[PDB]
This record gives sequence, C-alpha cells and structure tokens, in this order.
Amino acid sequence: GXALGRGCENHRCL
Amino acid sequence: IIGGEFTTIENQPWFAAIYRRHRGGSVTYVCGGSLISPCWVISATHCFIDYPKKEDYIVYLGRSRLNSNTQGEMKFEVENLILHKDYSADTLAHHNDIALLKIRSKEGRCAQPSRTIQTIALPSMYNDPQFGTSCEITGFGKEQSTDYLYPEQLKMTVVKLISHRECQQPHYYGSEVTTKMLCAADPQWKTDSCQGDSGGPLVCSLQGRMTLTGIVSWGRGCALKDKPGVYTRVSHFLPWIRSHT
Ligand SMILES: [Cl-]
Repeated sequence: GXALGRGCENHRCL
Repeated sequence: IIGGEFTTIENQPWFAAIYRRHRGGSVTYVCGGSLISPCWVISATHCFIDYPKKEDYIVYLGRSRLNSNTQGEMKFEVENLILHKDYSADTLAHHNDIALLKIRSKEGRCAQPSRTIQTIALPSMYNDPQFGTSCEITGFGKEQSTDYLYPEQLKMTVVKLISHRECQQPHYYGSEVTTKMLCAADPQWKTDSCQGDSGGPLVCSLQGRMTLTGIVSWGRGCALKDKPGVYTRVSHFLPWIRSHT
C-alpha cells in the first residue's frame, strides 16, 4: 500500500 | 480529518462508510461516499481502481463509529461498481476521480431514509459557490500525519473554497490542478481532509439547499501550507452521473 496521502487509499504498491 | 470536530451521523446523514473485506475475513476502511439516491452512493475512482471487484466491498449508511455499531445503521453490498473510464493519476493530481456504487441489502433493497440516513442534492450544471464560500467535509480519515489508525468517531470540518486562479499559483499546485477540480482549505492551514477521507463529501449551502459540490480527491500532505485539499467538481460530471445511474 501507500501511506502518502489522499489518492493512495486501498492501493497496491509492492 | 485534520482538526475540525467530532460529529455524529444525524449531522451528516448522506455519509457512506466504505470498507473492504479481505481473505481471512478481516475488514479495513477504504473511503467515504455520499448517498445521492436510495440505490446510489457516489465516491472516488481512486479508492477502488487497484481492487475493482465489487464483491470485496461493504457500504454502511447511518454509521457514526468506525468499528462499533450505530443504532439505525444499515449495511449494504455493492451491486454495481462503476469507475470512470478516463481516470488517471499523476504524481499528485487525480483525474476524473469519480465513481458510483449501486448498493443493495442482502434482501435486495436500497436505502431507507430515516433521521440518520438521507440523500444529498446534486448541484446544477455550471453552478458552484463563489470562491471564499465555507463548505463542509466529513470522514473517518487520519487526524494527524503520524496516525497509523483511523479515528473511531466520525469527523467533520469547515473549509473555504479557493479560486482556480489561486490554486494554480506556483507555490500552490500550478497547472496540476484543472478546471474540473475545486480547491478548498483553511486560511490558517490548521484543518483539512487527509488520507482515508477520500471519496467523502464536500457539501456547500447553495441557494439554501445543501449540495454535493465536491468529492475528496487529492492533495500534497494534509493541512500543508499552500497545499489545499483538491476535490472532484461534481457539477462537471452531471452527464456522466445521469448516464450511469
Ligand atoms: Cl462544466
């Protein structure tokens, strides 16, 4: 995931 | 929500809480949403694009707390998950960041209005509030940068709409913000939406009617000086909303 802000909720980042 | 106020769902009864079920049966919060008709919640495409499987999602209405039940709350599955076909994401900016969830109870029913569950009005074509207008945002998102858990109680705050002129200034967002987006922030940069608030409502009092003017979309950090929250300009997407519902 991404904890970088609005726009990153519920994302896949391996 | 950074700063602002703890609230209760009766104050924000169009607010939809969207979660995702994981393999093993754990449930995590994804994003907010807004009830625009009994069968339809509107939110942001970015909240679902990486996991576009409607069966994964749970939608609550009438819910004030993140992990506890609220009296009168109603639980829904997603019958149809509609993401915007021209969605894309740049380094900061998200484009066509808008999505529709058709909701259904296990019995096949849509939302039933109550004291804690109500629809929010859509805006009319080309009609947004003047810049400087105070509007409200609601969500279960982070209260501070350092949070690794979301707040247990729903929050709201009030922010001011910022002109496209101002938001496009070099120290703001430059050309990364477009006319299909609305900026809003606190003049003192002390309150703002933050991660987890995405997909939630920006509501403005427009001709005495509470109106879904924006949908929480993006921004650099949270409550960062010269970095407004950026919102999908709902008024630009009325044809898309109309056609897909
Ligand atoms: Cl337009």
